[PDB]
Amino acid sequence: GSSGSSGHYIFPHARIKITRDSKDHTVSGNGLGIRIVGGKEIPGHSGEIGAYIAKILPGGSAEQTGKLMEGMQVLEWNGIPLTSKTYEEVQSIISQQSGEAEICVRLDLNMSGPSSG
Repeated sequence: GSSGSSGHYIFPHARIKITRDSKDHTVSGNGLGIRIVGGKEIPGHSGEIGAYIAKILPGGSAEQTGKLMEGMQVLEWNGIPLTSKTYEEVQSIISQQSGEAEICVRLDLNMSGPSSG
């Protein structure tokens, strides 16, 4: 419980959902091919931390959508905000959903981190 009548933001964001795929090519159990790192300063914000999509798997659930892109600032995930949190905390928030999930990222925004692997 938080929003009711219309839940839009003042800034341009892209609210896309991620559906879970039943079997494909794995034998462990992951929380969608979506990775986001928290406790990272935002480019522009007044010395504030947030969460951004570290990277995206090769043709995963996140990439499946097409919208979601690497180096994108995630405003909120599954409703739960990641801003003003920590990598771990965030992760936990993310790594905790058996099935489709909802992500709230910003449109006009690019972090671009030194992510090799």
